[PDB]
Amino acid sequence: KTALEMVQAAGTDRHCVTFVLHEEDHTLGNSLRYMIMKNPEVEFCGYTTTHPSESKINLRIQTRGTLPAVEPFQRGLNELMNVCQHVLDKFEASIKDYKDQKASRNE
Amino acid sequence: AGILFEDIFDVKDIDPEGKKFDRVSRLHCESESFKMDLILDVNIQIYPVDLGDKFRLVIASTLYEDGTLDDGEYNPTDDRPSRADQFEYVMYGKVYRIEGDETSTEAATRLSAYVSYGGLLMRLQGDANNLHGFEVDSRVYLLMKKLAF
Amino acid sequence: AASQAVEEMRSRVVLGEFGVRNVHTTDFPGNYSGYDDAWDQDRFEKNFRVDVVHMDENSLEFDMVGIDAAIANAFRRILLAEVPTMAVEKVLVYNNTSIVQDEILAHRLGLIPIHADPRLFEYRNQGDEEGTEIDTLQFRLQVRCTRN
Amino acid sequence: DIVERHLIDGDVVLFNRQPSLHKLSIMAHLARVKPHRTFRFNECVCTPYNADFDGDEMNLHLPQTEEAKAEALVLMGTKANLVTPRNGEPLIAAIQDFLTGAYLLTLKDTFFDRAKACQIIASILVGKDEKIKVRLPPPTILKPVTLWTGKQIFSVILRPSDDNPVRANLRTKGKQYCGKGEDLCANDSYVTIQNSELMSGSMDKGTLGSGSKNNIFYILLRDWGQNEAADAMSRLARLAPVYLSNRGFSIGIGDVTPGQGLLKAKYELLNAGYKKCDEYIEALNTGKLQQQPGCTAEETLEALILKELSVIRDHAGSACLRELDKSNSPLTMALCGSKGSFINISQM
Amino acid sequence: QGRFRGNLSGKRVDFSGRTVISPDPNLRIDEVAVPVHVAKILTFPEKVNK
Amino acid sequence: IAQLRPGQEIDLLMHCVKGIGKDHAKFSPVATASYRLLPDITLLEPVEGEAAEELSRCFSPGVIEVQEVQGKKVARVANPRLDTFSREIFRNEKLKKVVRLARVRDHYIFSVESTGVLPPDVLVSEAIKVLMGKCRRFLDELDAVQMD
Amino acid sequence: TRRPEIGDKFSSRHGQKGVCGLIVPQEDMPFCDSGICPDIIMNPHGFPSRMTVGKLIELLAGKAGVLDGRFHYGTAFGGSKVKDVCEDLVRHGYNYLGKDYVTSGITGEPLEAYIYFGPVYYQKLKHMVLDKMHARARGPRAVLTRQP
RNA sequence: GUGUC
Repeated sequence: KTALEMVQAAGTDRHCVTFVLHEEDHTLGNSLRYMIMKNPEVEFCGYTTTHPSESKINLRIQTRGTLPAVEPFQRGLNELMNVCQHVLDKFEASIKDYKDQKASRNE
Repeated sequence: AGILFEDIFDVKDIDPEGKKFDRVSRLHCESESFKMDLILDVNIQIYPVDLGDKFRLVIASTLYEDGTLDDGEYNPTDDRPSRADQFEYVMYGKVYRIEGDETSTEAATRLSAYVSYGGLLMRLQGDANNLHGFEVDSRVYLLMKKLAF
Repeated sequence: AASQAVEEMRSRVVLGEFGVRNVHTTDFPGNYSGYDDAWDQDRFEKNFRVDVVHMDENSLEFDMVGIDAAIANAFRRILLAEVPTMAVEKVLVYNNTSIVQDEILAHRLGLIPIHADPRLFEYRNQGDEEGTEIDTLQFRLQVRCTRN
Repeated sequence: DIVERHLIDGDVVLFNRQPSLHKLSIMAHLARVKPHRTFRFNECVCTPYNADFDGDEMNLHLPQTEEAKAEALVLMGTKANLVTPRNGEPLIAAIQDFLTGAYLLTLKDTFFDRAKACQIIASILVGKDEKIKVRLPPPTILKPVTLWTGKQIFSVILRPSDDNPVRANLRTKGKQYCGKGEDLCANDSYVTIQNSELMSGSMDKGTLGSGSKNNIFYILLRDWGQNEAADAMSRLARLAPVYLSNRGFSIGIGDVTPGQGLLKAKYELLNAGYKKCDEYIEALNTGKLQQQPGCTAEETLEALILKELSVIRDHAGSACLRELDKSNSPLTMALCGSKGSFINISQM
Repeated sequence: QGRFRGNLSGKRVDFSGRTVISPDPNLRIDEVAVPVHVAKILTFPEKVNK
Repeated sequence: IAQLRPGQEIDLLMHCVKGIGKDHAKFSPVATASYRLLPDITLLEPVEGEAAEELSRCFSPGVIEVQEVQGKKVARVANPRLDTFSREIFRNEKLKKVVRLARVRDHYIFSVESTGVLPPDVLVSEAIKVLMGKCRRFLDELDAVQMD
Repeated sequence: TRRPEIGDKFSSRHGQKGVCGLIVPQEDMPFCDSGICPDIIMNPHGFPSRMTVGKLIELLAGKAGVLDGRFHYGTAFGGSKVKDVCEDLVRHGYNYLGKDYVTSGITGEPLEAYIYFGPVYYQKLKHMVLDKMHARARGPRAVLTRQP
């Protein structure tokens, strides 16, 4: 199967890279563009849908200077993985403590 | 020090024809060193200018004293201490429509200059020799700062 | 005086009689020339918090502090579709003697949700209609009307 | 060996309507297979066909011989046929929604940031643009906030990159020209594009509208080649609508509501009009109303009170404009000129 | 409904169709979307080169 | 489901399979998935008695409490949470400069309401894992891509 | 049995006919506060030229009725006014005329301007695209003249 | 003959 493709610009060899993601929507596009805009080494980053009856998303990444656009992608993706991991870890403990406290105060 | 123009202005009128926008307003200024009419638009939400205030206006290029002229502007990088940290309002626009005074049909020496900061208009009038540079096509940075005394 | 309205512009969102100002979320590096924000992960961990307001039989109300709209909207979007569950797909009707349509009956039966744990069941391969034991649940329905 | 295969993408296929009056009612486009079981095409080319998009069923033809496949591409070409032989005005510029979006984008009131600018120009690299580097123009106002100006977003459609040699130059006025100044206007209704970048003015029905001269795409096609006019017509249809959808444009019943200070303004007019018109009756009965035109008694009375009724409506409509807000959706559409006019506002 | 401008002028064509139109602002100026059901019926003859 | 009469019979056998809500609406595991920004009501000047009692009625009940203490009839914000935004303060322009409505853009109130298939407190915890399921599957192939 | 698709003609019972455009899933179609999604998106650009004011009044009356719980009369040269109905829409807690605070879904950001929400009686018409669709390459010909 | 553009 085809997960992701890479389209590099004719002029810029490793400065303007467009990743083509298959079978995805604006969910992973907006979170990823946020995570990459959090990075200070990125100039232009943006996702767009090819067609509403399709599932191909073009996501462009540009870095200020001479730096490949593949590293910030995985960097932001791992940072988002850690963010959701921590969000789940805190939510589980909050739910647990609230539930045990409610059960205690009820009976 | 590539200073194209610098002076101290005072606001006489502000937004005379009612109010149309919610973030931009017209400004009418005047000077004391050289007789000149300066009109520009500034953001009220960011820079809340009021009536009867004195500010300092500087039009120049090449913020950094080190470099001759640089290629691209970087937002957080501060390699060279520029003039923007000392002031409090920065714009980057270009000049166009170099025309003069048309009221005086015979000999006059009053020249005007129009600048467009990507939508916001600026009109300057004044002496011929006071305007030393101000070429037809020039990328110029505007610098404004409040002077409260 | 103006710096205060500046930090308040990005913190809270003002509501007017017509139109809403300060809508876009600006907390990225290079935007503001007074502060710096690149990741601050360890600082973000101590600023984020979750609370539970109300928890009912089939409704949960919770609160998230210190988070943007992007990941929250992603959560809300994937809560609907990407979370799988079980539902009726295929229907064999033996003898339909009534007024309702067979297609409408199948649609209304598929609209019926099922109290089952979808974690134990697998995902069906590309295609098979015979039905294995691990990825298909059988249900029977039979009723005929008689006089009293 | 002759082989007949199915319709593939990249075919010169004719698409037209049945009520043909002019010669631009039939055109040839490139075919595209899409599984939705319906005909789909761009809205900009809807004016040549004069479709209404509610009950229209258009037809489609397929050339069979290779000799005719090349003749329908050079003569009946969408890029070639953009002006009409009747007068010479460009017929394919824009429709109501795109005009309204382009007007709301450039208002000398919109202010973006570094992040939203990268998203508005993110929906513009979709086609032959993936192998093209896009540039970020220098920001105007950055001492405090480094925020972006919405008028510089619109200048990207003209010059998307550094390699594209597009240098447009237009200087004209709008439909709301206040006067008393050529480019120091009060409502900024004066467009001045220099070196393919917007300097002043807001885009209205007279600048990029269909059925008008001094048009953006028209001047772009006259100065440069015609291929650059069609590549920049679809870039606007992908930039304006998404921004308009994310901004929010709506109309309710609160928009059209009479002001309390307006009800007594027209009450005076109606009372004075009635008091003045109901006098000419007994004036004619007594024998009066000296006549300038050669006519009969009832004819002069028919037009003497006909000008008394239009004054009430005109004065009411003119006093209503000072009573409305600056965000009224019907008034906004009237100022833009997409679908509506001041007559409809004064009538509603 | 004659033979001069009814048949000779008319001469109803083949390899054609007609369908209701719908908007799609995701194509170019010279593009049009054709359903696959119609594309399967229509055929275009061409000779095989090398 | 259906209505029968004397002389009618219905017999069906349905198959239940696993699916995601993006395929069909019947595979939606949650009935309502929504959130709300935290409200904020900030007063500017001290109000008088009747103005306070009239402002208490302009809002939803239980927002602005009128404290009457021995000389004063002041208004006080106690709980702005239970307040549906109707912005009815701009109806009468008599006060018009007493309230400021805002939304704190780091506070989110999520209210999940499940149909009854699974507890709603587990749906949010599963959505977090589903969000990273793809962030991991993309890195899985990026590993092989950068391996070359 | 048929389902609505792209190319079907619908009406608004107010002289406003149109074919369907894009079929949008539920992740889009923003909710305002409670989680109510737009069932059919209407364009505000066809209102001024057509000059139809009864549509907004009917929407307002229908919303007030479904909130209160009684049918509102809308007969010609009478019925109900817009003075007693809007003051009744305040008792519940909504805005008085038409406006609500919406939160865009594709981005996750609020909308600057307010959107007009409400229930409307729509009707489905004939002339589906399923029957208004024809294509022919080589078929039968007439015996008098060899023509389609 | 009816219905739509």
